[PDB]
Amino acid sequence: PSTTEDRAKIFLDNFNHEAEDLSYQSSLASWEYNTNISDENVQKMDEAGAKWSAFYEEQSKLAKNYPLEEIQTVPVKLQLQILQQSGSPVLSEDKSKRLNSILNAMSTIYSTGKVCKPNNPQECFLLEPGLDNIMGTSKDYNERLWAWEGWRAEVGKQLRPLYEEYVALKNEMARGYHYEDYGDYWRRDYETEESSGSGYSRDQLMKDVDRIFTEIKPLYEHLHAYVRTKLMDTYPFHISPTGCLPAHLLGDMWGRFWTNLYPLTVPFGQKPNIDVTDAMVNQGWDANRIFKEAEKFFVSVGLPNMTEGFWNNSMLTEPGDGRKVVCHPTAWDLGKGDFRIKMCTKVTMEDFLTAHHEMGHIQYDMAYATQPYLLRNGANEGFHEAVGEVMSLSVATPKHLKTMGLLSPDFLEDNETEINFLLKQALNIVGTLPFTYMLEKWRWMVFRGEIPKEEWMKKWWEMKRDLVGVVEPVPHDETYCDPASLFHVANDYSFIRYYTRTIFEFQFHEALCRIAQHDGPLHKCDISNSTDAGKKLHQMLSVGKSQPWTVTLKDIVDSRNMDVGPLLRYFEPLYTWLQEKNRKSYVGWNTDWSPYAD
Amino acid sequence: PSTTEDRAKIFLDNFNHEAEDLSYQSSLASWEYNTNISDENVQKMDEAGAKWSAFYEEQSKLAKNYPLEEIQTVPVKLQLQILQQSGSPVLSEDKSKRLNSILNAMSTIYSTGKVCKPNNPQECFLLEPGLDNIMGTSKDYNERLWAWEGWRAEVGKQLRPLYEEYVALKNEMARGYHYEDYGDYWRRDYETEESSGSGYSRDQLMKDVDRIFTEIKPLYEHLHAYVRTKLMDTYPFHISPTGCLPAHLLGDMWGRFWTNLYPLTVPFGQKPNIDVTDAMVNQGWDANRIFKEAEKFFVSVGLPNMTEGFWNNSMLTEPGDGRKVVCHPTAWDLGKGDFRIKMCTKVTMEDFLTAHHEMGHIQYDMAYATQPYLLRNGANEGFHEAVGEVMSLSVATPKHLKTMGLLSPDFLEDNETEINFLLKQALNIVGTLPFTYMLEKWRWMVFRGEIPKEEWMKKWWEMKRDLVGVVEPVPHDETYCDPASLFHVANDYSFIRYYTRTIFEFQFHEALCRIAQHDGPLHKCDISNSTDAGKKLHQMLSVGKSQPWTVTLKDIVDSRNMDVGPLLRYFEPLYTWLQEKNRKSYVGWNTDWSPYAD
Amino acid sequence: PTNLCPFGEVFNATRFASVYAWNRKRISNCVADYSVLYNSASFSTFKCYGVSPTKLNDLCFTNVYADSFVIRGDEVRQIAPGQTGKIADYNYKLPDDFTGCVIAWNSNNLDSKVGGNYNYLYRLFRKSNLKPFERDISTEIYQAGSTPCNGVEGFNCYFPLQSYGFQPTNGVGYQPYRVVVLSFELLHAPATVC
Amino acid sequence: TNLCPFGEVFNATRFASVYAWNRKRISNCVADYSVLYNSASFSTFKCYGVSPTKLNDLCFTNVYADSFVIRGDEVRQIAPGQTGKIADYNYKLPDDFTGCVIAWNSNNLDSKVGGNYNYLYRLFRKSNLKPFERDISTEIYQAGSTPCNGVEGFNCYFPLQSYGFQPTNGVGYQPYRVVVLSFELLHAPATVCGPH
Ligand SMILES: *[C@@H]1O[C@H](CO)[C@@H](O)[C@H](O)[C@H]1NC(C)=O
Ligand SMILES: *[C@@H]1O[C@H](CO)[C@@H](O)[C@H](O)[C@H]1NC(C)=O
Ligand SMILES: *[C@@H]1O[C@H](CO)[C@@H](O)[C@H](O)[C@H]1NC(C)=O
Ligand SMILES: *[C@@H]1O[C@H](CO)[C@@H](O)[C@H](O)[C@H]1NC(C)=O
Repeated sequence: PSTTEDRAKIFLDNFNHEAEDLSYQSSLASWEYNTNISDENVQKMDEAGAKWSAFYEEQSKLAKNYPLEEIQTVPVKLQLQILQQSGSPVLSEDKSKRLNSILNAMSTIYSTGKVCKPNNPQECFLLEPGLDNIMGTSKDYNERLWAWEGWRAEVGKQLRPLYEEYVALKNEMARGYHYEDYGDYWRRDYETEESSGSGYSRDQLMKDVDRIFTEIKPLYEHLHAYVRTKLMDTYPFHISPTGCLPAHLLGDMWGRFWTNLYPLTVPFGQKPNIDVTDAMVNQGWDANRIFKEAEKFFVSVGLPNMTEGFWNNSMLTEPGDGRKVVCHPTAWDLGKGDFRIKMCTKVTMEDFLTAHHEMGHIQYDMAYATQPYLLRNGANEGFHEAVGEVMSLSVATPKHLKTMGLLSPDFLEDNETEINFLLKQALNIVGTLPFTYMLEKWRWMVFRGEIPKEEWMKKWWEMKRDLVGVVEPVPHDETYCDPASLFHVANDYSFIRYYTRTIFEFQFHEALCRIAQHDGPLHKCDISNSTDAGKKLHQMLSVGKSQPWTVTLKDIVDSRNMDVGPLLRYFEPLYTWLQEKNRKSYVGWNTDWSPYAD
Repeated sequence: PSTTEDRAKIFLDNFNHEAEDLSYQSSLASWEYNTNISDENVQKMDEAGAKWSAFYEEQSKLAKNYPLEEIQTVPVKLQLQILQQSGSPVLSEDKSKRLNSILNAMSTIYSTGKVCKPNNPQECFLLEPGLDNIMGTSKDYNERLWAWEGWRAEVGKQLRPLYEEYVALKNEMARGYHYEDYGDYWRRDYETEESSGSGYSRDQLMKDVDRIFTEIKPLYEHLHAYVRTKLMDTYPFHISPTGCLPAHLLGDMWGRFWTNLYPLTVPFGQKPNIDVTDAMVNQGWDANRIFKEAEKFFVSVGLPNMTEGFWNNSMLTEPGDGRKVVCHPTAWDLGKGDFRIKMCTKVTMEDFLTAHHEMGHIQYDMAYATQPYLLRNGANEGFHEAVGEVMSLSVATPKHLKTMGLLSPDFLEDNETEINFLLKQALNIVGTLPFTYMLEKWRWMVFRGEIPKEEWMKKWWEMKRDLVGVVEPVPHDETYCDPASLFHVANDYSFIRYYTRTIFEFQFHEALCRIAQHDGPLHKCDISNSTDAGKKLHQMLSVGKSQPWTVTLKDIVDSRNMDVGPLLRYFEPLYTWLQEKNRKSYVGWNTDWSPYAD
Repeated sequence: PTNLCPFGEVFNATRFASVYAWNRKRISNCVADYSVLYNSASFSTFKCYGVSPTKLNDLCFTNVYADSFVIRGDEVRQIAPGQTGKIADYNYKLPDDFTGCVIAWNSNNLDSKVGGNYNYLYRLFRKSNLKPFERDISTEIYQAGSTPCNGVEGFNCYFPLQSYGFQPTNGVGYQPYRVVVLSFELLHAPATVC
Repeated sequence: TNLCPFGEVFNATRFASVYAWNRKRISNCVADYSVLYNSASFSTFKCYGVSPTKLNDLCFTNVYADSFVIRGDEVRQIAPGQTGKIADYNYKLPDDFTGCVIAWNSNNLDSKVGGNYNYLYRLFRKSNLKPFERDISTEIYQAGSTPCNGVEGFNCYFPLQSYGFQPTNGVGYQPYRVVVLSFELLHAPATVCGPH
């Protein structure tokens, strides 16, 4: 007498013991491609991925026999739901064929694009190697403007039709997935509907995020109002005193990150800045030392040290020319105990923080590996990189560095140093939140059909003017495609991970720090040598996605919701100082300032 | 009484008086960019051309209503044949966009291509300034080989995918015009449908050209045998007496022209090689004098002198710092009586010759203006440059220079000097004929489907070994695309023009000299001061393409076929001397010798 | 009568009429010496089909007609008796028997502008060739074929008048030339124009 | 004094998969137990029975050696009263167990790149294994109401599954080799001796 439940558990047992290794082979082939790029290795990696893909779909069709309602409780229930939603078999074969060509076409278009000087057609620049350096570093108004307009124009115009086709096909694909609109599909990841009637709904995500933006808008408004006064000195006649900033001047190609505006807007220039790169180099520190110190930090709280498999197996340094590699840092959860970190590490402060951050990814993977195979993907899209940013935050503090030996004890930490530090932090952390929110809301809305094709650009900039306070230097009609210009947009990637990515680090830091009985300001928090924080954190990590993410969050912070209170508390000192400096200057945007309309 | 012929005459009447001016606006706008390069002027050129293209398509589509079959006498049905054929209703829009993107991509890759020294990665050379200089002037085997292989490897490998797709699409595009293959479309220029049974066919051109190659092989084989003996001295251990020459050693990037090997192979390295540049400078000759004397020569034969518009509007001198321009010499027929020459003239012997050659283009240009607009293209692919080079031949002779005052009258013209002259000319003139023929044979075979893609390279070099006697220095597998390495191939240009041009060049030269009643060797003939020769030339020149090219040819040279008898007769003195010099050395080649095969 | 003939107002006229609407400026008791016009000798073309200008010493006539218009340089040959082309057939036709002078000079400097001066017009199609001194200003759309023209340009309905394209860079032939045509008429009525 | 041939059991270059575990009977030898512990290369060497130092003097009726290969995580199941997939369905020691269990990491020779799928285990069974019972049945297991048509299909699963062993795997997923000694005394006189 086997209840349909009881059978389903047997099926999943079979799935776990068969699929674990097969997934392993796909992970290993992909890893081999990244660490030894060659066309043969590409073909092998794709072939293994094809084996895993076909197997997964066969398991989906077998999985459909056990129906969720008859299933009782509770991760096994959840496991089946992941299994049933195959993934791609919904779009007509012909439409699938058009879609893949469209997707790869846009990906290549973005990667292949290059821009020439107007009077110098022979001189050409690429964004990823060359324009990034121009956009971050330049002080010249006109050069920055030409690069921005050229990139958005030359690449964009080619993409403005393909995105239109991509929207329709993706919308049909989602409507076939019983996920209306497709923007709706992306927000699927958060919602935990099976919470006994109290489940998160995917439509609710928009409501929560909007509330977040209004809650965050005061800090963003003051930060911007301060920045525009600082920028005005550098470009005297090109920024309007009451108007929104032009898009190009924000410190990178689209304005996502304002960290490159830190030198322009530094509050206290003479006070000494914090870089331990030279101290790192002068001390004979190698990449192995960087990661060993990292592992030691995780050891202090009570989390396990790296596996033997981790050390011998990861690519932490660029090989040189044993091979060519992708230089981007990536954290791997390959499978059965192969946990690897891949980085082209350099002995710099940036790579030290990034290494500490990546090891957090590994620690998450390692902790929740015990849970069943399908429930090993963090807790929501935003949990993972969030955890990493928490570990980077605790380590970056000066107090930790003095104990490390990278900073002389005789660094005076006064009013000025910390406020300045928080400003750089605000440009990266707070600056991107309205950009990310606005970009997404645009994608979600377009998928909804709330925006007609012929108003895309118009509406895009309206939102950017109203929500982000960034303005176009030159009018853009309805043949250019600016939203696609961002990498995450051009290659179908959900961008809301970054907005919530923040709402997490702090809500979590605040707690962990409170648990460690840290007596002091929030931003100076260091949780090192506090096992108790390690255990609370360990309890969250081990669960993974077994539980609904609401409950997992509640165990750490005694709450089931995204709260930006901690973020604002992190930035409150900078917040007050900002109010003091902005008394004599205008705060807020007027929605319609344009440089061209004189 | 409203018959379809009469209606058609009215339609073309309207078209002529309408289209003449618009073509003018496109031509003048085009002139502005070439004489004042800037982005703004480029945009003006593209816009004006865009109006011309749209108008042309409307008139052609409209032209289809009047059908050729009902049309009777006689240029009007040729005019209609040109017009009804419209360029673009013929390929799918997606394929049109993809194809044009491919075509532009190849041009950029070729023009932008650069190759690095293996010792220093950042030091790189481009073909147009530097690689041409190395291949043309260098003597070092390995340096020359490095440039040749690097360019064929770095540029070629990138071009191969583009060429495969390019071939497939170009054949499909060609079939839409109801032409069997792309080669067939290129052939179509020669086609003569105005003869009831004696028409020239698209298949026949190949047979004529092939027969010509067999006729030319004795002189070429002897020239080759002589050259390789001279080369063996310069390069001691890399040339085999029974083997073919290596590709790099011919004096340019692909071996098209042997003119730069004259210092290596001069017959009598003691007799002076006539250059009048110094003498021209000493007499105070200005660029204006070069063009005035050229006009005088054409006036002497009986052709009309230049228009006032030519003098005032043309660019005969390098503009200087006021404008910026590409210096390549061009003869412009803007239309509406406006004939210009664009040249950056220098006081040199070559520019004197080039001035006569370009001015011949103009003399034809003025001559065919009287006939209707569409019949002003010229009579054949090769007729134009044939006329120009024919004019250059008469002038280059020492007698003409002696009359000029550039040479002292008792400067000696012995057998040796003449042999030197015929050798230098033979390297340029005869050397290129099998390179060109073999090249177009390869492309025509590929378009036909006679060459499989997988065997592209292998067949190509076989032909090069068999037909041209050039051998690859390094084995090239099928990823390389060496034929594309030549500019003409990469930018989709018919290459057979030069081959037919040489045959019509000496054919015309012989006829005109015979009318000038010049008794002596053919190369010493100067047609100067001969009204009769001018008048026969005038009768042909005025016709343009109104008549089928065979008939116009028959009026000039009393024959309707491509004849190399005149070409071979011109070089007969050098041919006999070549036999005398060759017979102590091997003449011919064994195809399977390669430098890599030890 | 010592009165001199307004030739100056005609020849020096700043504005000239298009060929199809050739202005005839009637000569009314406007006694002028014809010697000075040839004596000016600035003209490109001055052929009198009839009698010599020199021989015009003591001849006075009932009426003298001066026709002024602008045409292409190649078309000047058509402005002669018995010549045929688009101009002579469809715009302005001299009589087979001509006893008058025809005057033309190059007009490029004042009648052509950069970017194109399209103001001068000619009649391209017409049902039948013009009789001497016949002028047609019809704007009726031309019926090439049997099908009827609704007054809208289309297939086999082409507009008869088309705009001249004059530009500074054009060739001598396509350069605008200004034309002045004189006619002399003697009648049984009293002769008055000396 | 026929020195026991343990070396062949422990140093053997081929070990059978866990479900098909080999019992290598050892009879009529003098057996030194000191050497096993003083070799001291083993990851896991606990006698649950008596102390190895103390059992050198004791003489046993018959000594059986059990050898097989399993995952690292699974090593903890090789103990009395422990339960899991290995102990329930492959090899189950008795609750009243009085013997030594030895295990060591096998990664060097038992895992090859691309996977050594030659090792097998029993994933499904109708009833849990009795102590020291070996089941090599290849009979298809019917999870649900529908019966085995004798063929693999929906709700008819193949009982045996391949261990996937690879060099890069984690210490837990690394293949481990296991050797179990079992000791028995009977009414017939004991002959499998040690240094009494
Ligand atoms: C990299 O790929 C090549 C492709 O043949 C292979 O031979 C080589 O072993 C690979 N390198 C490594 C470290 O696996
Ligand atoms: C690393 O973890 C292992 C767990 O087996 C432990 O034995 C060891 O002491 C740890 N190392 C440090 C430095 O804490
Ligand atoms: C050359 O180009 C510039 C671009 O602004 C233009 O202003 C100038 O008039 C051009 N020169 C001529 C002679 O047209
Ligand atoms: C296995 O070989 C080693 C190597 O000498 C030996 O010391 C050991 O005693 C052997 N194992 C047994 C159980 O005898």
